[PDB]
Amino acid sequence: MIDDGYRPNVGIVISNRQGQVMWARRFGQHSWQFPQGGINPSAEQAMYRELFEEVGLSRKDVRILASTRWLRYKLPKRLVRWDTKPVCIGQKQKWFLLQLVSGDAEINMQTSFDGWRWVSYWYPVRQVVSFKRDVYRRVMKEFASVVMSL
Amino acid sequence: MQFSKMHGLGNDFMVVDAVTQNVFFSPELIRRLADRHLGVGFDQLLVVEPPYDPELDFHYRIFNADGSEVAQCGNGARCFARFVRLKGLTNKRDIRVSTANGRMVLTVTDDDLVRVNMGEPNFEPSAVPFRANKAEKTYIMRAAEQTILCGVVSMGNPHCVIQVDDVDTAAVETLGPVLESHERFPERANIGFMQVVKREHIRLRVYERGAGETQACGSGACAAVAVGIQQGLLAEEVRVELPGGRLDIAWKGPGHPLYMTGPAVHVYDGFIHL
Repeated sequence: MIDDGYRPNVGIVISNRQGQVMWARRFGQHSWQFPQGGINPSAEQAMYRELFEEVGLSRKDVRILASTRWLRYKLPKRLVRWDTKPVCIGQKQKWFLLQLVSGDAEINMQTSFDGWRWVSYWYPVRQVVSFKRDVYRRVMKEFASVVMSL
Repeated sequence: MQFSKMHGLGNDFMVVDAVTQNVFFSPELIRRLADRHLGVGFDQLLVVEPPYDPELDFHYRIFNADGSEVAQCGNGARCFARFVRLKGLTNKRDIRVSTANGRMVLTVTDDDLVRVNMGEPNFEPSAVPFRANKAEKTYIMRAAEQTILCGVVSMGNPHCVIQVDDVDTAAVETLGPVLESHERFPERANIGFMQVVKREHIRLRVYERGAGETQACGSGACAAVAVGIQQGLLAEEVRVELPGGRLDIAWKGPGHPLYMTGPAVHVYDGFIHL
């Protein structure tokens, strides 16, 4: 942190009453992803920070069901900015499984994503940008048992 | 790579979780895995995948022992549905899935049987395809000196169904090849030998297109009930006893889809280091 060239990051999978997950669009684009923000100089800390700041939700309205014990992805060759030092080549990530506790009319897209939507559980594994695909596989795999319990 | 060996009434599959695993195939690799002495051994490979529609639960894809994709309604659907439950990919008993050419809801019943929507039986000869003057409940086919009475229907593949006195004595091995490649079937036909026991129960044997007789042909069971029904022989819920076991068919006649409920068995789990 910030390393090896990796940058610490948190990711949020926000589960549902029915086992769905929140799929969000990225501002001014047609790409979709889970919320993910930086880790300032704790894991839980930045998640609630990126949670309230980008989604409009507080400790009130959610509850954390599980977390991962550092998942990396490298960026594609061409997207690495070697002229910015230190050189960042990818991300290290801790993921949190959340449960929306209050209601959809409380998801406030701003503040500072854009559009968001409920989506079946495994949909995001094949839908996110290529180079994040393998990280998405492992996080969704790990959380699968926890979510079904509902 | 983890996989499971499964079968529905003897129709056997290598089943791969491509949801939680990164898995790659080529036609040649599939031919090498299907080989029963040199590989895993299976008739078809079923690849289970994340959905590509936010409202479905999975997608799945099937390849045959030659390494080419198969696009046949309900093919592998009962093994797919028990697999996703057995391996913890889902909890649902109503599972929504897309396939090569469609979209369907699978119901896994409390006794571990799977109910499949097979679509609507299509009796028009041009859709089978079947060379004929027009649609008829019964057809006369000339097979050398033998005269054959049959019904013909499409389940998305072609079926010729022949009512017999006893499946055990039916000439499956001699008349099947004759009819299977008859001139009036330009794309060949699955040849069913249906013995009616009661309006609710038939015994069946099928000489399948290209492959001859096996322990169980799911679409032929559907075609037999569909034909038996529209010839007034069968009730709208029929029990079908095949060499390899039992299916149950439910159809309410034209305007309604036909349903097939049957079993699926998990045999073993495998690991192979491609």
